[PDB]
Amino acid sequence: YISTQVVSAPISYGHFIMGKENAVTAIAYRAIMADFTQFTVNAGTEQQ
Amino acid sequence: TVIDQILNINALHTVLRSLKNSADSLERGLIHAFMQTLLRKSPPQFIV
Repeated sequence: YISTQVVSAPISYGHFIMGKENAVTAIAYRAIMADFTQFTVNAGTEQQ
Repeated sequence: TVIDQILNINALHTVLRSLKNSADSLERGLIHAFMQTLLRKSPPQFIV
């Protein structure tokens, strides 16, 4: 039951860099929302 | 990072604005020391 096969693997680390939004919330409110911009722009639309 | 840029530019403003405060303080101390010496020198009006 043992085989060897070729698998599409990642090679580099991911990123997550803050925005100005996250730096502002980190200083004012001691916290970070992740996906703060997607979160923001889906507010008043139907697809909350 | 964005937070490190925030703290860098805030520390730079703290240093610059404290230098401005110190220069203003030296000018007002010049005012006060000169007024101190005029009051040490000035005899009262009835004596004069």
